[PDB]
Amino acid sequence: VHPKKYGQGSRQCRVCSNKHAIIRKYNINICRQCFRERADIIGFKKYR
Amino acid sequence: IALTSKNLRAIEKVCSDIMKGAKEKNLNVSGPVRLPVKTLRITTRKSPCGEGTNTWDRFELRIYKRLIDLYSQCEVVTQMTSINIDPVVEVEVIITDS
Amino acid sequence: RLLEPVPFVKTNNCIKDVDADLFIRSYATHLKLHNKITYPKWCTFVKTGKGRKLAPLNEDWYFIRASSILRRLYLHPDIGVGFLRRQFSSKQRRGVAPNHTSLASGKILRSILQQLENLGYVEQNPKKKGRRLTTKGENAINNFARYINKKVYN
Amino acid sequence: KLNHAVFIVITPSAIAEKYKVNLSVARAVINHLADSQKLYT
Amino acid sequence: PISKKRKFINDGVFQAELNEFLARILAEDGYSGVEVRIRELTSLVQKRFFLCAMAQAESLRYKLLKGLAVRRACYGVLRHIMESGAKGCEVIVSGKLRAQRAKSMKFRDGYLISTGEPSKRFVNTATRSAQLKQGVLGIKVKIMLPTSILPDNISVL
Amino acid sequence: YSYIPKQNKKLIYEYLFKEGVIVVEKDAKIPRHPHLNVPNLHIMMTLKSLKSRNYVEEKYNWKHQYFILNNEGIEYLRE
Amino acid sequence: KRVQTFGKKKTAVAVATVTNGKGLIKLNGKNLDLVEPYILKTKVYEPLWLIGSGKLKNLDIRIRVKGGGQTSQIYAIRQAIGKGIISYYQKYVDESTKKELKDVLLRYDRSLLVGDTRRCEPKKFGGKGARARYQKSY
Amino acid sequence: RVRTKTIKRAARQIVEKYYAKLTLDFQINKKITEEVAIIPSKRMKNKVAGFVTH
RNA sequence: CAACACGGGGAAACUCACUAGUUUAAGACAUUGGAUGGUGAUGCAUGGCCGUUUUUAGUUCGUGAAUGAUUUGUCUGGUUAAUUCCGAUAACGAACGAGAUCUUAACCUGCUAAUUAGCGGCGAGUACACUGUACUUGCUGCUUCUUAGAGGAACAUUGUGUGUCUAACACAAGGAAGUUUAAGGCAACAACAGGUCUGUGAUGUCCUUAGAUGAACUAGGCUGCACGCGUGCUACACUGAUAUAUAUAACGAGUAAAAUAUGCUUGCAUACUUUUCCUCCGCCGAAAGGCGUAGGUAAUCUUUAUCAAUAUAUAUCGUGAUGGGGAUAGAUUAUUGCAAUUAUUAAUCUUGAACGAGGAAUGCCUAGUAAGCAUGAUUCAUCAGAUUGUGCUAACUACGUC
Repeated sequence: VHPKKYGQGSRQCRVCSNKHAIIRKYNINICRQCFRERADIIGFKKYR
Repeated sequence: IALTSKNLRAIEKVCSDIMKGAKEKNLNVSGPVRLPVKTLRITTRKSPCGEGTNTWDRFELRIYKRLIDLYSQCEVVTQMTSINIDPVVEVEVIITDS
Repeated sequence: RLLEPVPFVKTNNCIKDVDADLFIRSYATHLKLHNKITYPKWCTFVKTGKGRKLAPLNEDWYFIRASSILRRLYLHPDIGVGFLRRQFSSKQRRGVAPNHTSLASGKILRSILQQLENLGYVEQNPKKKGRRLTTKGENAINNFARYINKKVYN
Repeated sequence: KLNHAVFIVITPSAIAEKYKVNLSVARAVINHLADSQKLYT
Repeated sequence: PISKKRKFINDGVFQAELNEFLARILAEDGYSGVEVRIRELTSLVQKRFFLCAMAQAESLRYKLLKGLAVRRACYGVLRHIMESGAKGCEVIVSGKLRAQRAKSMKFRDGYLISTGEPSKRFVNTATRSAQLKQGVLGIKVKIMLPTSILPDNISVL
Repeated sequence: YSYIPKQNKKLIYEYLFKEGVIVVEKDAKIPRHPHLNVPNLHIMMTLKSLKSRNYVEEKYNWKHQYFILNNEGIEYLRE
Repeated sequence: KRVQTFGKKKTAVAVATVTNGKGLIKLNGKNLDLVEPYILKTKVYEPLWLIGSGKLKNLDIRIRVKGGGQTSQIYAIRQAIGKGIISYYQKYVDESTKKELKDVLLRYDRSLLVGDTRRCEPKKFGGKGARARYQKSY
Repeated sequence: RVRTKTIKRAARQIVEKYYAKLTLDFQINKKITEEVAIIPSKRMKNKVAGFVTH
């Protein structure tokens, strides 16, 4: 091994480990495809 | 005493409870101060593969903060707080008064 | 254009009664006449901000800018250098790409700020942020305001 | 075209037409007469 | 410590993670309360941090796994939901359905409501994937129950 | 240079018996766990073997691996 | 003593403080003279003509402005002055004189008596505007 | 504009049992309709009051 | 079309699946058999989700009635966004959808409240002016404005026409508002062999599974370039460029590496302390940028009674590819990172292409919109010409028709 501490390989979706479409806003760290399943149980609701 | 919640009804229920609670020991209160609402807004694309018309929907987690404060000794307010609690709301006690 | 009749009463003693440009130029000219202010040397060569690229093309511009800063000081009490950089901001043409905001050069601002302070017109306190006005400078600004106010009036 | 040289109703364009000169040269003539945009009335 | 905005999301994420953990366990009932059989489960979560639709749907997916006929199973489950006091219900079974060529079949009864926020308020919902012998069925259960009543009621005495 | 770590396996077995459960997540690169400073990979391989032999039950939710030691597993493990 | 009103076009809000006085008009820390654009200078001079000097001459006006750009702010100021003038004559002077004054103001325009009804429509995905959309293609 | 079947049906029930409480005025009818029928929305109540007044 | 700034997919490495190769065990069970994994194959095996069908009024049931598929109900007619209502009628009565509901924005309660908002009350100064005004430090009953709760307000209200003079429509007045007030959200029936197994320990079957299509590591590649078509940006000047001045905004968003001290042989080990996301402020720097520090879990500090740019005001050009334009290139010092060398990004000076308002074609738009002008957020170690929000500057033209 030889580690990389920054950029794409430093992070993932916490739920699915995929590296794509990740919401890091408010430090959620979930990809939106996973997040839209759970956003209600997380406590969000859409209105607009 | 600061009250933070994501649920309107629960925070309002706590408001009525604290108003009664204050009058039980006949305390001198400043009226409940509702602090500016923070909304945790996520504007989210619909489709897991990004299909069709682009199509975004806007999700909101809206948290309510309120503060009600009291000029009273430290023991009285903490004991009042412990009788007044319910699980859902987040309570912070900042009173050093006498 | 220069003066119009109006029915309402005015304060008649402050920059809040004055044509900003006329005031700025007059005080700059007065300051240069007095010779308290200096350009100096290197500041003849410099550029005023990358949003411009150029420079004011007037040779008395530093005194004008100093005077303009002093007016901002009268408006806004405890402001500092980053506030000044932001104050004098404009748009910058990014070549083929669209505009984004660009600061005025910070050394000329810093130099003016220091120079006014050395000449006693402003005072940095331990309290709050930056430099506020000294009373002597304020009274002079008021006197110049009074001169202009009389000059237009009669 | 040929409307530009140094030597020989108030409004600069008319002056520039009349003597066949630039608007800078017209403005200079206005300034000599007097002895953005401006008010000529 | 961290912001309220950070705090509330972290609480929500944890709530989802525990709920999904519970969903892997689930059989007897939907829930049995937080603790600040069950003893071992409590021990696992304490280590880690240091009627309603879903029960009916889960019952149905177990019956599909047991190899009972889909139509008979769905009819029974639907009937139980209505009998037990649902004001309406819709159960959809999607997928292979004893063939290579997939299809879906809807089984609704009662006043099942889809329109507006009253639908969201009074319709309780559950989704289940059944992996079976030939591939996969998706069950989607919707149960409509009061908690007061629909706004379409005129309410004249 | 270094080989298979039996002493670490012995330590892991003791920890497993004492608790009767382990929650520790999937990833093998990390070696830090609140009760353990030995690599996750070593424990994970042993847990896989124990599960296969039916001395452990898995429950699994997105990298959370919820391992419980079985009564037959407790008796066998104890020494 | 004191009477209070406000004016509200788009974001902008101009609150008017009308006290017993002598004919002074301010905008925050600044005299009314410092509006600057000639057109918008007239827009706030307009109510001054409608009430004349001698009805202005026993009141001072101070106005407090937040939000919007200049054209919106000046219309908010103008509305605040209109309502302000009326409120002083309703609280201190006379209802009949206030009605007479309001008639004059109404004859000039509605906009210094009743605020704007126009407010922004949100952007929606698929175009730069509220309604305007990105180009279709074949 | 118009008025839907729910509004008309509610209005038809009214008068039939309640004409002796009804009046010409809309604001009083709004009060009467609120008093008599436990309508869940203001909009709905106003429409029923309006049509009952009509 | 509804593929084509679309795959939230703004690729230096990491990324990556590709190309050149270098490695590795991370082979459960009794090194041999054996299994276990796969951003491999299969969306015409499938689940889920999303798109279309389609932003429009359509769908269905109970019983009755009409060799049968089938039909009535669900309609001559009036009316409506409306299987909306009236009305009519082998049907009568329903249920779903729509409407109602829900989120904003719009206006009003000498009602509800005052903190981390204001106002006054009142001390202290510096200026100005008189039978008060302006400005800062110091202390401290009101709630109109700041915030955020509850509650009101349109029902076609009144009037006049039109309309079976029924459901209803039209105009004017009143009114903060008169189309369901304007904008959203939610989105049936029944489909499509639309897209997605490269989002998922959702997943069948198939390939492969240790000179591995796994994991991991080093380069190169994704931006290549005789060339063709989409979507966007910037221009073609004088109602403009250039330089000063005056004004100002809403939505926001913000907390395990490194450094230093000690012991040892520039290196290592141990100890110990900050930075970490936002940076006011103060020094130094043309500039980028640097250094020193302070407040920030946030109505408090960055910073928002002011954080933008077009506006607007005075000056300089003066119609000439012109000082328009900024393509293209050279020389710098910075910045992020191990790595910038396919100009990463940044500024400084110079360099000064096409383009003289766009042919055939064709897009979007009706009121705070359209257009122009900005800017926050998203990705982000490193980066907006993208997307998604938000504001300011505030148009034209019917106001309808098939």
